[PDB]
Amino acid sequence: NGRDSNPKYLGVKKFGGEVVKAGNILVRQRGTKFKAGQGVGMGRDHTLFALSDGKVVFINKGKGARFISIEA
Amino acid sequence: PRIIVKMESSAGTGFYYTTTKNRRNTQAKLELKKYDPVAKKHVVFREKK
RNA sequence: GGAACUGAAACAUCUCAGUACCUGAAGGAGAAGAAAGAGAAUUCGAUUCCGUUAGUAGCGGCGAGCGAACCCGGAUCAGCCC
RNA sequence: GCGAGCUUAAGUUGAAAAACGGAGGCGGAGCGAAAGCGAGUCCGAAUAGGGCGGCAUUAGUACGUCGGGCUAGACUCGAAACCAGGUGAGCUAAGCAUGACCAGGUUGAAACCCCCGGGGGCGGAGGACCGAACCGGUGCCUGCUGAAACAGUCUCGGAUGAGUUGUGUUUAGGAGUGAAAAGCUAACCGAACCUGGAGAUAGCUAGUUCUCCCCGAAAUGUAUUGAGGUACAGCCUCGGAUGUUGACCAUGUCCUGUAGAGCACUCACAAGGCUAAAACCUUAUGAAACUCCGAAGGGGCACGCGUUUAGUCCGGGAGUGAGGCUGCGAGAGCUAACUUCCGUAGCCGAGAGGGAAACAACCCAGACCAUCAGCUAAGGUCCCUAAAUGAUCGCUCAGUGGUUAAGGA
RNA sequence: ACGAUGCGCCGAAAAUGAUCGGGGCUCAAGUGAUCUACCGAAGCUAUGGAUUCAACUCGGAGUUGUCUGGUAGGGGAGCGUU
RNA sequence: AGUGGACGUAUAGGGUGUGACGCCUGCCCGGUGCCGGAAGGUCAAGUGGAGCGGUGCAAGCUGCGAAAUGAAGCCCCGGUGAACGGCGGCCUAAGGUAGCGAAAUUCCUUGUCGGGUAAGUUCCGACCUGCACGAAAGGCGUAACGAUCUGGGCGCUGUCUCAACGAGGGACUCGGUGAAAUUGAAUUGGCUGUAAAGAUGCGGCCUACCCGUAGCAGGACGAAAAGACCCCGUGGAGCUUUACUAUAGUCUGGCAUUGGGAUUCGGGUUUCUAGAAACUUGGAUUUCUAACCUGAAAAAUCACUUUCGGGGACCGUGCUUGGCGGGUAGUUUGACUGGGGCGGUCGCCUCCCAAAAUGUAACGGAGGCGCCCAAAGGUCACCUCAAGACGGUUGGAAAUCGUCUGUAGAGCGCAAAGGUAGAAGGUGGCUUGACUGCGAGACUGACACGUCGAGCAGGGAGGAAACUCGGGCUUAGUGAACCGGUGGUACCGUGUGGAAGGGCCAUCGAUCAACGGAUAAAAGUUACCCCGGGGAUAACAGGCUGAUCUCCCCCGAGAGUCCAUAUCGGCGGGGAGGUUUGGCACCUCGAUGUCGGCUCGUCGCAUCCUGGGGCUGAAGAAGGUCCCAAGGGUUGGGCUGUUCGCCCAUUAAA
RNA sequence: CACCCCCGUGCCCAUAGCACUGUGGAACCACCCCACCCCAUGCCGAACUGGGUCGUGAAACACAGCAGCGCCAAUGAUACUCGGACCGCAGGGUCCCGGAAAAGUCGGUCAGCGCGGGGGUU
Ligand SMILES: [Mg+2]
Ligand SMILES: [Mg+2]
Ligand SMILES: [Mg+2]
Ligand SMILES: [Mg+2]
Ligand SMILES: [Mg+2]
Ligand SMILES: [Mg+2]
Ligand SMILES: [Mg+2]
Ligand SMILES: [Mg+2]
Ligand SMILES: [Mg+2]
Ligand SMILES: [Mg+2]
Ligand SMILES: [Mg+2]
Ligand SMILES: [Mg+2]
Ligand SMILES: [Mg+2]
Ligand SMILES: [Mg+2]
Ligand SMILES: [Mg+2]
Ligand SMILES: [Mg+2]
Ligand SMILES: [Mg+2]
Ligand SMILES: [Mg+2]
Ligand SMILES: [Mg+2]
Ligand SMILES: [Mg+2]
Ligand SMILES: [Mg+2]
Ligand SMILES: [Mg+2]
Ligand SMILES: [Mg+2]
Ligand SMILES: [Mg+2]
Ligand SMILES: [Mg+2]
Ligand SMILES: [Mg+2]
Ligand SMILES: [Mg+2]
Ligand SMILES: [Mg+2]
Ligand SMILES: [Mg+2]
Ligand SMILES: [Mg+2]
Ligand SMILES: [Mg+2]
Ligand SMILES: [Mg+2]
Ligand SMILES: [Mg+2]
Ligand SMILES: [Mg+2]
Ligand SMILES: [Mg+2]
Ligand SMILES: [Mg+2]
Ligand SMILES: [Mg+2]
Ligand SMILES: [Mg+2]
Ligand SMILES: [Mg+2]
Ligand SMILES: [Mg+2]
Ligand SMILES: [Mg+2]
Ligand SMILES: [Mg+2]
Ligand SMILES: [Mg+2]
Ligand SMILES: [Mg+2]
Ligand SMILES: [Mg+2]
Ligand SMILES: [Mg+2]
Ligand SMILES: [Mg+2]
Ligand SMILES: [Mg+2]
Ligand SMILES: [Mg+2]
Ligand SMILES: [Mg+2]
Ligand SMILES: [Mg+2]
Ligand SMILES: [Mg+2]
Ligand SMILES: [Mg+2]
Ligand SMILES: [Mg+2]
Ligand SMILES: [Mg+2]
Ligand SMILES: [Mg+2]
Ligand SMILES: [Mg+2]
Ligand SMILES: [Mg+2]
Ligand SMILES: [Mg+2]
Ligand SMILES: [Mg+2]
Ligand SMILES: [Mg+2]
Ligand SMILES: [Mg+2]
Ligand SMILES: [Mg+2]
Ligand SMILES: [Mg+2]
Ligand SMILES: [Mg+2]
Ligand SMILES: [Mg+2]
Ligand SMILES: [Mg+2]
Ligand SMILES: [Mg+2]
Ligand SMILES: [Mg+2]
Ligand SMILES: [Mg+2]
Ligand SMILES: [Mg+2]
Ligand SMILES: [Mg+2]
Ligand SMILES: [Mg+2]
Ligand SMILES: [Mg+2]
Ligand SMILES: [Mg+2]
Ligand SMILES: [Mg+2]
Ligand SMILES: [Mg+2]
Ligand SMILES: [Mg+2]
Ligand SMILES: [Mg+2]
Ligand SMILES: [Mg+2]
Ligand SMILES: [Mg+2]
Ligand SMILES: [Mg+2]
Ligand SMILES: [Mg+2]
Ligand SMILES: [Mg+2]
Ligand SMILES: [Mg+2]
Ligand SMILES: [Mg+2]
Ligand SMILES: [Mg+2]
Ligand SMILES: [Mg+2]
Ligand SMILES: [Mg+2]
Ligand SMILES: [Mg+2]
Ligand SMILES: [Mg+2]
Ligand SMILES: [Mg+2]
Ligand SMILES: [Mg+2]
Ligand SMILES: [Mg+2]
Ligand SMILES: [Mg+2]
Ligand SMILES: [Mg+2]
Ligand SMILES: [Mg+2]
Ligand SMILES: [Mg+2]
Ligand SMILES: [Mg+2]
Ligand SMILES: [Mg+2]
Ligand SMILES: [Mg+2]
Ligand SMILES: [Mg+2]
Ligand SMILES: [Mg+2]
Ligand SMILES: [Mg+2]
Repeated sequence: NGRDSNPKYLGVKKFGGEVVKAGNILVRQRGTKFKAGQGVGMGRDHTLFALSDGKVVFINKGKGARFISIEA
Repeated sequence: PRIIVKMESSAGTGFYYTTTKNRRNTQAKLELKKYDPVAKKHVVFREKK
């Protein structure tokens, strides 16, 4: 063994209560650990970036049912 | 040898070449797609070479 | 005739360098010199030396690095003979 | 100094003095790969960008000093080597020419001649024997700042041969010579000596001196024919600008899958009932790569509803890139190590002062200077040794105190 | 009689000479609990004194505050020799 | 040029290896070498120049440029061993002929038996199981020889038990002369502790009047040479080869020196009733003597002449071609690494570690990638998976159909984590957005790279539309830079116009996998070693630890007929000591001398003897075993360097 | 939001779901109804789908009861932990302050809020 692979510094890049420019990246994820609410659009590797400038808010009933909206 | 190859694709009238891998696998001869280079509209591309 | 350390953080091309060194000819100097040239204005008008153009052009495992010439400004300016 | 401009170089003329000398250099426009356009420009088929001017038009240039950089010995000393042209065979390694030397004793080959290959004579051969010179060094000892930079006593090898030795002479540097050790080549030969290239290179070592003030680190990350070295960050400092942006703490909010805890999936696993035993139920458990769950804390934002003083960028100079311990949390180890590797806090490095007998790390506490002044921290108060042989309820009669455990009493 | 426990006994052998730092300590100088009183540092306080910075005043000075452990290093003021 | 070989000439000269003499010297031509062959494969310059292009109005000039023909040499085919060699592992060209064998070769090893000694790791003779013998890198013998090595025996000895007495030269005392290595400074003790872990110098405690002198050799990690061992340096040098690169030398084709001619000519021209005389441009054998080389004669090397003699247009030399070329030369030969080597590893992806942010090491624990898919894409539309039970045709535990349960227990191309049931899974229709030009904004990184990305243009594709497309559910499927190939484009293109060449856009060439990648191009060895450094780092020794080692204790199964504990103590547990093999890397690489012996010793006690005890399966005696006890004592020899161990022969005991 | 009830479509996002079950009927919805063709089944008008009344609330669906199941879930007490301060040689553990689960019990629920329309008491 003695093998390993680079860190992928994934996360909630922008936490609810953070104003965001358009195109800011807010969550990094392997998949849909977050499912993108209103105003946000999710990319190829399933990072989801805000489309509209404003505050970031978490809709989060959880269990795969967590969504990131942006409010203007 | 190799299996898959990087084939080229010249336009009708021949200005361009898009180049992408096919594969001698299922594609035993066929190579006919399309794209837009010098002319406005996308034109037929014979990816034989 | 012609180095090698050395640099290239190794090392062959490269550089170190036509350096060091050996050998020949000669003088108070020597060399060179009176355009089958530079050069791109149909200009220049022997040779040598300084400033500059200029680290420009360019050469280079296009790497380490190596590097002009013309224009122009001065020092000195004689062209003579087969 | 002059300033939207600033200034010479070579030289020329003077020199107890400096002036002339505009060739030339820098600023003035940028974009582009370039043609080339031009406050615009490249990409492109037009519109999205990059660099750039407007705007803050940030003023440049010739000198002087100084901080750095470059190139050249480039802070000083220090290689083993490499190359060039020489000097050396008067030592030694061989050759050649020519001369010389080897006491003495022992043995008795052929050949030659007689009696029958054998006996006798005779003869005087030998890389023969012994042993002096001489040549050589076999073993111990002595000598070991020697009598001597290789010897001495004693012992030993040869000693007519492949011998010793004089003179003269030839052969040398990757070259000679070598009955072959890489031996000898002028007392250090796996490539002599001298002069030179030449201050070779040296990522390696050591060394780098007058004083005071102020600030003050790093031993981390990534990259590397890289690991004891460098590049760029990280951290230090000096100046300019900015102007609380810092920092702790509080509120609000969001994100997390550890401790714990649980079996709901995966692996495991404990007693039974049930049954063609997988499955199933009651009961019972462990889990870094298991999670129905899940804190404490922790990170980002916003505020400051509150105390504080740092921060940010831009320009000059750095060094550091070997860490050490302790406590907590893990891995590796044997739940070893003054072990090794990470996270984290503090000390040490760079830290003096009191305590811990002594003692970088522990506990107390950050030394501007002076005092034969006062309160305290940790730690202490019998004598050493500063300070209650303090007070009150006990506990242990073991010197336990002043070195462990399973286990026994 | 099994039990909880507080302090102790045994368990308990290493190499030059012993020891809690020593003396000595139960007629506490051991101990657990409380409470004082003092010793005790270059920490803090007092008086004097000077630098770093910063405000505040007059054409470095002086006041008030504050700061001053220090390796590589960066900066600054100065002393000595030809 | 000249010399040596050699004023020698195959009974001689050169090289290589065996190494008198004796009997001898087996097998294997596969590779390598070499010697022959030389049907065919390939192979340079040169001869040829068909064609492809520029540039000019053109004549012409000019850049490339094939086919065929071109030597040696290599591939191919024989052979060669007193050529390099090979003659073994529960197919290779073969597999060991004689002879020898525990060897100078034997690891296990002190092999087994015998010999010799009281005792024999040695030695000798047999045996053979030859780790890992062997036939001219010679095998088996050999008389004689050896300052050769090994074992034995005689002889005599101070080698020794075990030393004594004597001599002389020192050594010591006095007078004369009088150095040296060394040297931080010294007002320089013992223990025990402590500190970088071996203290005169720090702590406590003990001891010690000042100073000499003759002695000894424990300490001052004493002295001496900035460790010759080990590691490091993108140090060095010597040596090696099928590392790389060249190259003296050497072989080979063509051109010149270099020429007449006959002879066969694939061919040239004007020549003539498909044709041949003048004639060749050459090639080829063959031959010739003026070039040249060489030799003999009064004139030694050289020149002349030579009635002369031989070779001969070759040989030698100049240029150029291609091959051979460790003989020479200049160099390359990676790093991490609980010391170097060996093994392993070097880039990208997944998980745990990673301590609920991101991040985080290890030669820590697990596994994947160097691709795929013309549809496994885009879009539009449509289906729902495991598994179980009941029932069923050839099948039955599990083919296939049928019902019931069925937030998933399936699937997702490969590894896993996330994710997923309104789909990313499955199945069709259409087509290529697997587009060109851009990139607001962020994530991430020291850089450099990397990730995601709304929306705009031109134009597509699917859908009735909203809309979705600039690749795949996601995360691996990858290499800057240089130097070049291919297609466009029309920017530079040196006087001008062109072209040669260059630039740009596209694309291709990389286990450069040591994966940020030193060159286009590179292996060993050093014990003949050299330098510079390191206690940054091994071998010793001390230290820390104590796995392993040594010891004790608890339990108690059984053994002990009986009876656990007179003794012994399974399977398990607890400690101690620091003597073993270690680990670790702390002081020491400007030096800490290392194993065994000898000489001196002193200490512990886990006690071999001796002394005092308890219990005993203790009648007695001799014992066993435990307790207290460190005063003293603890033998001599054979074997081996040994420690050890074995043995001889004794002991209170060894 | 006059009172109920139906069809649909949201918010919510198992305290709403399962099962047992009863009411429902041409009003709404639902099966049945036929198929050459629109349109379709990798076979079947089962599914889409096109043409409709009877019939029937069977099934599905809506709505009520329902605490067997699931779903939620205290308090209390711990586990653990931020800071402080300690002991054990060690594995380990204690104390002060404050934050504080998970599991279980107690107990809670077969929901809760809109919007448009259709038909009822005519
Ligand atoms: Mg491993
Ligand atoms: Mg170099
Ligand atoms: Mg070199
Ligand atoms: Mg010169
Ligand atoms: Mg000269
Ligand atoms: Mg002269
Ligand atoms: Mg701008
Ligand atoms: Mg200046
Ligand atoms: Mg400076
Ligand atoms: Mg600089
Ligand atoms: Mg030097
Ligand atoms: Mg003799
Ligand atoms: Mg004899
Ligand atoms: Mg000799
Ligand atoms: Mg003799
Ligand atoms: Mg030399
Ligand atoms: Mg040589
Ligand atoms: Mg010598
Ligand atoms: Mg030099
Ligand atoms: Mg480093
Ligand atoms: Mg830097
Ligand atoms: Mg800020
Ligand atoms: Mg703030
Ligand atoms: Mg746990
Ligand atoms: Mg954390
Ligand atoms: Mg505000
Ligand atoms: Mg700076
Ligand atoms: Mg480091
Ligand atoms: Mg560390
Ligand atoms: Mg372990
Ligand atoms: Mg350590
Ligand atoms: Mg270490
Ligand atoms: Mg330091
Ligand atoms: Mg400090
Ligand atoms: Mg201190
Ligand atoms: Mg202490
Ligand atoms: Mg003290
Ligand atoms: Mg110290
Ligand atoms: Mg200190
Ligand atoms: Mg310490
Ligand atoms: Mg304390
Ligand atoms: Mg006081
Ligand atoms: Mg106190
Ligand atoms: Mg007192
Ligand atoms: Mg106990
Ligand atoms: Mg009292
Ligand atoms: Mg007081
Ligand atoms: Mg005080
Ligand atoms: Mg003070
Ligand atoms: Mg004052
Ligand atoms: Mg300070
Ligand atoms: Mg201070
Ligand atoms: Mg200071
Ligand atoms: Mg031999
Ligand atoms: Mg034997
Ligand atoms: Mg032997
Ligand atoms: Mg032999
Ligand atoms: Mg025997
Ligand atoms: Mg034998
Ligand atoms: Mg042989
Ligand atoms: Mg022999
Ligand atoms: Mg003899
Ligand atoms: Mg001899
Ligand atoms: Mg003998
Ligand atoms: Mg005597
Ligand atoms: Mg005497
Ligand atoms: Mg005297
Ligand atoms: Mg005298
Ligand atoms: Mg100690
Ligand atoms: Mg210590
Ligand atoms: Mg002392
Ligand atoms: Mg002292
Ligand atoms: Mg002595
Ligand atoms: Mg050294
Ligand atoms: Mg050395
Ligand atoms: Mg080398
Ligand atoms: Mg040659
Ligand atoms: Mg050639
Ligand atoms: Mg070589
Ligand atoms: Mg290495
Ligand atoms: Mg993390
Ligand atoms: Mg680290
Ligand atoms: Mg899909
Ligand atoms: Mg888009
Ligand atoms: Mg579009
Ligand atoms: Mg359409
Ligand atoms: Mg092209
Ligand atoms: Mg390269
Ligand atoms: Mg790398
Ligand atoms: Mg030598
Ligand atoms: Mg050192
Ligand atoms: Mg060390
Ligand atoms: Mg050691
Ligand atoms: Mg050892
Ligand atoms: Mg020393
Ligand atoms: Mg010494
Ligand atoms: Mg005892
Ligand atoms: Mg006794
Ligand atoms: Mg008895
Ligand atoms: Mg004894
Ligand atoms: Mg509670
Ligand atoms: Mg608190
Ligand atoms: Mg805490
Ligand atoms: Mg609490």
